[PDB]
Formats: sequence, structure tokens, C-alpha cells
Amino acid sequence: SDEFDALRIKWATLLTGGPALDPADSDIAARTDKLAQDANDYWEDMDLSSSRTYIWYALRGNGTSDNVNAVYERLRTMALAATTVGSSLYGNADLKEDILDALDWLYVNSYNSTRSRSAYNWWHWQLGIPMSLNDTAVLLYDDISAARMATYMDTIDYFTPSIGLTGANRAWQAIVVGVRAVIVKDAVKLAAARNGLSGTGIFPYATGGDGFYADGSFVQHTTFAYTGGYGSSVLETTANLMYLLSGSTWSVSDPNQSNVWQWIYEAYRPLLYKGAMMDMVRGREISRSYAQDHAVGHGIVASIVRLAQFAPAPHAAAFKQIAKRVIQEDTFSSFYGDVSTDTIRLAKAIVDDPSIAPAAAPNLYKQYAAMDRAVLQRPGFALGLALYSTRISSYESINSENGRGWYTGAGATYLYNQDLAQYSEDYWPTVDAYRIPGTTVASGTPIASGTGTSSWTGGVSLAGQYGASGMDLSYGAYNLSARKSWFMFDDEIVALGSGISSTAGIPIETVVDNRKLNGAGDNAWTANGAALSTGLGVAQTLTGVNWVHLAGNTADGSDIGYYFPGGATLQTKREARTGTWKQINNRPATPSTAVTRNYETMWIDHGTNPSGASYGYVLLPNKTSAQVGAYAADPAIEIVVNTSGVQSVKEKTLGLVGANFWTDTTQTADLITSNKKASVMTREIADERLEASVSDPTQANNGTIAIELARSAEGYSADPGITVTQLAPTIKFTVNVNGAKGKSFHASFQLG
Ligand SMILES: C[C@]1(C(=O)O)OC[C@H]2O[C@H](O)[C@@H](O)[C@@H](O)[C@@H]2O1
Ligand SMILES: [Ca+2]
Repeated sequence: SDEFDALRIKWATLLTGGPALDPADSDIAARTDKLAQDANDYWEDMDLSSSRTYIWYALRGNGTSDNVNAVYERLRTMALAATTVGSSLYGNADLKEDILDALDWLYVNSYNSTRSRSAYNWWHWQLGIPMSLNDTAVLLYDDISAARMATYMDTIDYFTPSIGLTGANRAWQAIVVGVRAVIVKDAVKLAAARNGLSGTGIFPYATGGDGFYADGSFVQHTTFAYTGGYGSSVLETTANLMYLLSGSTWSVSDPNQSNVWQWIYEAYRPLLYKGAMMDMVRGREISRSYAQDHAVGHGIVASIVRLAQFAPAPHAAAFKQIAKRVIQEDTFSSFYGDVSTDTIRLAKAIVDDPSIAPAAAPNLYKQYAAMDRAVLQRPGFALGLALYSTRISSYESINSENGRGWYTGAGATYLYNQDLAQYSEDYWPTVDAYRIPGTTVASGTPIASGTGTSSWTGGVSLAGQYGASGMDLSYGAYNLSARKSWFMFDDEIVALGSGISSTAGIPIETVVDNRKLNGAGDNAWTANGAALSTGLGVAQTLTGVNWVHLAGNTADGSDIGYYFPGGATLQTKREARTGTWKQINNRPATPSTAVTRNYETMWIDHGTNPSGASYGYVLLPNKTSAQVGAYAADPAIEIVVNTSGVQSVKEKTLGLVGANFWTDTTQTADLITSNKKASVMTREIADERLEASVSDPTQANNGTIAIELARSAEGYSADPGITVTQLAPTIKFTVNVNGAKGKSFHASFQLG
């Protein structure tokens, strides 16, 4: 025996859960039954014929990478069901044989050195197929001969012999060369795998392009926020490879691995909400039925559990605490339901360890300036804001996936509450893709995939407690411009719109919300204190409404209230919509079965060719209609200004004032005066202290932002980069935003 053999067994238990597995456990058993069932289901359907032209009727066609990739996964599944303890097919030599025969069959008939390394969908030829193959190689390792185990590892080397791509792709190459390295007992390769993690898009932060950023953002394909998509994969593979290499002579030594710990804290933690990974950062993957938000979220948490096995002292315990809290929070879909058996083993030991307490829930506001995203986490709810600009594209759609992601990241709001299934249970293929909440669009017309023309997209963060965001809207697909802002406070989110103009000749509308209702679609809702009809298929206009209340799909924790300051007229309809995942993901393996969900859609109608139109609403999560009515009577909010040049909102009770300035001219909102495009927020504690945060959301100003506050101060402390030039009679200071990359600069003044 040698090291390589140790590593291989370590990976074998990663896939199986080792001989340790306790089939008595209800969840270990549940997973096992399915593996065996599915495995059995395939096997007893394979064409075992000597002269077969295919291994599975359904997957025939040696030329389509999609099919070939799937025949390998199936095999991998049977390998596991044949290798994991407790399985109805454990040890079954017959099964192992057939699997092996299937592999040989593909070496000559479909997967070998003949095919182009660049054939259609290299991902399958260079990463997908090989990852599965390795896993099989490791499991049936003993039952495999040298001649046989060569036709496997040689072909794999042919397709992926090096490491040299970006983030997710680079990491995948690394796990492919790394695993085939421990089976072929090669060290040169194995070290090239460990070293790969130090490459672009992984360990080292990125200042542009793919990879993780110091502000917690993650980018893939150069212009798309992908934390929950390709990012999800990166976390998983990197963690899996780092764990395999931990404690070996090929252990990771790069100092930047420390960054991996921060990924969890700043990159993933803020984007998880009770088991779900927010879709706004999942890209084109929101169109995949097998990968909805909680399923995807479980995988992220599994990578955390894995990470907690070798993580240094401080971090390991923190990880255990975070995972424990998430396993417990998710009452929608059981975590143990869709993760590997070894994952269930390791987690169960954390959840049952009484000494490990659940980490606290996050309570903050974070601006991911590098990917045009912003999050708000409050005890009762969370808000996801998806923006785009000259730096980040509207949405991604390649390989006929996500054909309706048009406005998924165009100022879209995502509200998370007790209704944990809002975005799961086939939301995407049934929701009206032309009406994504928070957005302003030309009714029923789409926009293309690509970056925008305005640089003003970002926001400011006041000590990570509160914030404000903005997006200068201007579509290329058709004439339409507007100024959209959002102000996140303690229990309400204010949305303002102005400069709404168009010549498209198409009715422009702003969608307040589009909520999926319960199975009956009978959620109770009220407007101005009057119950409204709850029948499906009914469309109605609400004139002069000051507030609306919609009951959630759960007894408590999912109600939503809407406040319209100067009164508004809403176009609404409640209906049952039908669709298929096939419609937003036209690939062979995607389900065509029709599904039906209920929605309550509400929007403001700006008319056709409007000029200077505007809107203003406040979202009030978890409040009863009686409260929403109360709020509307004596609101803690007060619109300071909603013009084309500046949008400002004040929070009477918190002493908060937010203001986004859209032009490089001198303008003033309440006590704030600015001379440049900027996002500002201040907090005033009567005769005590005054705080202020500023940011250049354009990330293009290479000079300064001259700010002036209408208050007299006695002293101050400011982040470096802020030069205060006058404390009395009024506060004056400048902010050096050259290369600030959208960050927020803070400063606190003591009043007299
Ligand atoms: C196996 C599958 C799939 O999801 O079907 O095939 C294609 C792959 O390439 C994409 O770039 C990734 O998003 C990855 O997640 C995909 O995995
Ligand atoms: Ca409030």
C-alpha cells in the first residue's frame, strides 16, 4: 500500500460514505433504497445483448454528448448502488460485470481518442464524462484489470490533460486530472491539480472577469453574477479536492486558500435563506427543474459540511454552526433528501452533537458591487435585488436554456419569507416571464441578452445595516428609460421610479408583484380595508388604492403589504397558468409534463409613450392587513424627492435619509447636497451624532464626490479616502473614489 491507495479509499468513502454507514438511520436508508431502486431500474432495462447498438434505448445515439453524458451518470449510479453499504445491490458481482462491459462498449463505440476534444459541448467530452468515469474507476477499482483500466484513463487524459481555464471550469479540470492521478498513481499530475486551485477564478481574488471578488461577488462567463450557479460548482469541487489532498504530501499550501473561508462568510452565507440559494445569482440554471433553489441550496450546505472536516480551528466550528442552522431551518425539503450518503453521515453528526449550537441568522444589508446585486436579511424576511448595467448582462441563455430570463436581472425584486416554496415547485415555467416583480417593461415584449449602456448601477451601504440601490434604465431592444431606486430600511423597502419615458409605442408598465398563490389560489387579500374577490381567472382594476394586503400561503410569516404614498391605480389579475420546463429549457432530457400554478399579478400601467412618468410603493413584509392600514395612516416613510435627477426617501423613526443623485450637477435632497452622481445615506441621532455613507455606483468617476451636509459638527472620524474640509456651520467633505470599484465610504460626525 502507498499514499495513492489511501487517497483513493478516502475518495471512495466520499462517494459511498465508507463501511461506516449505518443503514439503520432512517435518512441513510431512504437514500439507499432510492439508489438501489434507480440502479435496479436501469440495469433491468439495459440491452445486455452481445451485439447491442446501444446500452439504453432511450439514450441511443453515439454522437450526442448529452446522451453519452447521461449513460455515464447512470453507470456511476449503478456503481454506487453496487458499492454503498445497505444497498439492495451491495457487492453484487453480476452488476459490477455488466457495468464494466458497458464501459468497454463505449470505449470503442462512442468515447475514445477518435472524437474531437472540441466536439459539440466540450464540457461533456472534457469534464462531465470524465468526472463520472473516474468515480466508477475508483469504486470498481479492484474488479478492474490493467488493460481495461487503461482504455479508461488514457482516453480521459486525451480529453483533459491539463489545467488552464477559469473559475468553475478550471476547478473541474483540476478534479478530473486529480482523481485520475490517484488511480494511475501519478504524482506529476496530482501536483498539477493541487496547483490548479491557485489559478484564475479560484483561490486568488479577481479585479475583473471570472472569479470571486473582495466584496463577496462571484462572476463566470465574464459578465454574469453566478454565485449560485457556476459558483456553486466551484465551491463543491474545490472543497472536495481540498479535502482529498488535506493531510497528504500533496496538501494545499498556497496562502490564498484562506480566501475560501471568506467565500462562505461573504459570498454564500448572505445569499442563503432557509435552505435556498437565491435564484438571482444562479443564472441560466433557474431553468433547470432538477436544480431549483432549495435543491441547489442543499448542495451549497453540503460543501460547507465537507469543508468543516479539515478547516482550520476557528472556521471549522463556524461552518458546523452554519450548516446546523440551515439543516434545521429548511422545513420545505429535507436536506438529507438530496445529498450524497457521506454528506448525510457527516451532517447528522453535527446536528446531533448537542455541543454545537446553530449559528445566528444573518441580519444585514450587503452591496455586491462587482455583480450588480444587493441583499437584505431581516429576522422575518430577506430581499434579493437583481440589477444589470454596462458591466453585468441582463441574463444568460445559451444551449437553449433560460429562453425567458429577459427581466430576471433588470431591477427585479425577490422577496423571501416563511413561504419557502415560492420560487420552487415549478415557479419558473409557469410565472408570466414578462412580469417579473419590481421591473419596468414594455408590456409583453422582451429584451436581449447583454450588458446595458448605463454605468449607474449600484448602491451604498450604511455600516452594513441599511442601504440604497439604483439602476439607470435604458433598454437597447426598444426605447425606454427610467430611474429606479430602492431603499432598504428595517421593516420596509421603498421603491421609486422617475423619468419614465418611451416612444416604443407600446404600453409601459411597472410590476409591483407577481406572487404564486396556494393550490386553491384562494389567498385572501384586501385593499383600503375591503376584502377582494378570491376567484381564479378574475382580472380587476383597483383605483385610488392607498394600501393592499395579500395573505401568504402559510398561516403566519408570509403575508405582504403594499403602501402607495400618493395613492395609485393598480391593474391586477389572479389566474392559473400552465407551462412546461421544456418551454424554458429545450434539451432532450428535460420534462415535458404540464404543470399549473396560481398567481396574483399586480402592476402600474404607465400608458403608451409616457414621458416623465413615475411610481412609488413600499413593501411591508409580514404585516397583517390591520397593520398595513395603520402604517398607511401614519407612515414612517416620507418621499423627499422622486425626480429625474435625484430620488430620496427619509425614515422618520430611524433618522435615516437616502438619496441617489443621477447627474453630475449640484443637487440637494433634504440635508444632503452632492455635485456628482452618487448613492448616499445618512443617519441622525438628534443632537448626538450624524453618520453618512457614500459610494460612486458608476465605478467610473476617477476624481471625487464633493458632499455637504446641512448640520453643524464638532468632531469626526472617517474611513481613509475621505477628506473633511469643514465642520461648521455646515459639514463639507470629499470622497476619493478613484478605483473605488463601487465601495461605500463611511464617516461619523459628532454634533454639538
Ligand atoms: C451536466 C450538466 C447539466 O446541468 O445538465 O451538463 C452541462 C454542464 O455545463 C454547464 O456549463 C454547467 O452549468 C453544468 O452545471 C452543466 O451540467
Ligand atoms: Ca420602518
